[PDB]
Amino acid sequence: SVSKANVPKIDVSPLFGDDQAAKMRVAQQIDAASRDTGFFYAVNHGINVQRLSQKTKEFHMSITPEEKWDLAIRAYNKEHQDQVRAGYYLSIPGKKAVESFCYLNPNFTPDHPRIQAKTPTHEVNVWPDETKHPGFQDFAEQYYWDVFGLSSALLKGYALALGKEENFFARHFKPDDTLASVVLIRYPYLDPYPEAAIKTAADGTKLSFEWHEDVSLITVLYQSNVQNLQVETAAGYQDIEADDTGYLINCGSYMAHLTNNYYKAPIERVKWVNAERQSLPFFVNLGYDSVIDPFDPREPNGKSDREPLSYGDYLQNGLVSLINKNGQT
Ligand SMILES: CC(C)[C@@H](NC(=O)[C@H](CS)NC(=O)CCC[C@H](N)C(=O)O)C(=O)O
Ligand SMILES: [Fe+3]
Repeated sequence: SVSKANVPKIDVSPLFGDDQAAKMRVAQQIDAASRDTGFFYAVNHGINVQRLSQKTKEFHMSITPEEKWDLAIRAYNKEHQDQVRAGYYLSIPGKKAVESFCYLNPNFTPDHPRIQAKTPTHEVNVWPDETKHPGFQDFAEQYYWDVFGLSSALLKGYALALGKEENFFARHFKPDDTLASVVLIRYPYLDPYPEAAIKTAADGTKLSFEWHEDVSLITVLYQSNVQNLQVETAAGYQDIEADDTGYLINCGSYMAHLTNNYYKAPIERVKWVNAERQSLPFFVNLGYDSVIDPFDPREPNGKSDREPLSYGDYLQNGLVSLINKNGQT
């Protein structure tokens, strides 16, 4: 038997406004979900997710094997040593079904001082030819800023939920330095579906991606309408319902660190489903040198002995460890 996770739908629209009491009522709902299963759906978010899905499908379904090699990250193309994060993540027919395209802050250009300094985790995005993919780069860059704006509002809700002023997290989430990423993931329908691309969990469930905590402050995720995600609870994994009209939100392990685990990073995994679908996360990452002072809302004085952790170090280590543990995607 597999039970179903409680995933409340939260109208986040007050977080864009100036009704402070309405924002507190949003924050209470975020607090409740964050202390329960860890997930909620953000509704009335203001983003056109139909267009996001349409433009993403047009890209996934028209890009050619030649273009994938040309955009491939270093794990698939030794010529591209500077591409550890941004670029194309190839499928391997017969072995690996998933493929994806990841891009970073569009403000990371050769002029940017973090690029000049060669700081880890900063890279200049790579893009297909405009004539072969008309409008794609423009769509993808505008989406980055659209979901950045939603994420900033959500971070105001999380700050208020934890008893802080609304800019406690958002003040570190800035267009000039954010390490946030978008990933456009295609999970294909395949007939036959190669068993080599299916993992078996300890509890017997067939999986496409194994258990993990997210490497993020929060994760802001759109998926098409195919149920696949599960969250771990003490009584076992529970199914998270799909909703292709909203964004599924959860905290990452940076949030758990800084709240002394008061808002835990939920453990999630991806069930194997033989269905064509999209998984489009935005990982809300701060700047390379961002440090939030840990606290513990459970204590009257909010005191935590946890050491402040620089976001860049957290991200570099977390992305490597996730590849080591759950495979190169
Ligand atoms: C569960 C979804 C969010 C999605 N999983 C994922 O995106 C998984 C687990 S959160 N995330 C990752 O592998 C980290 C990608 C980091 C990215 N290349 C970057 O440089 O910033 C999936 O559908 O598999
Ligand atoms: Fe995850």
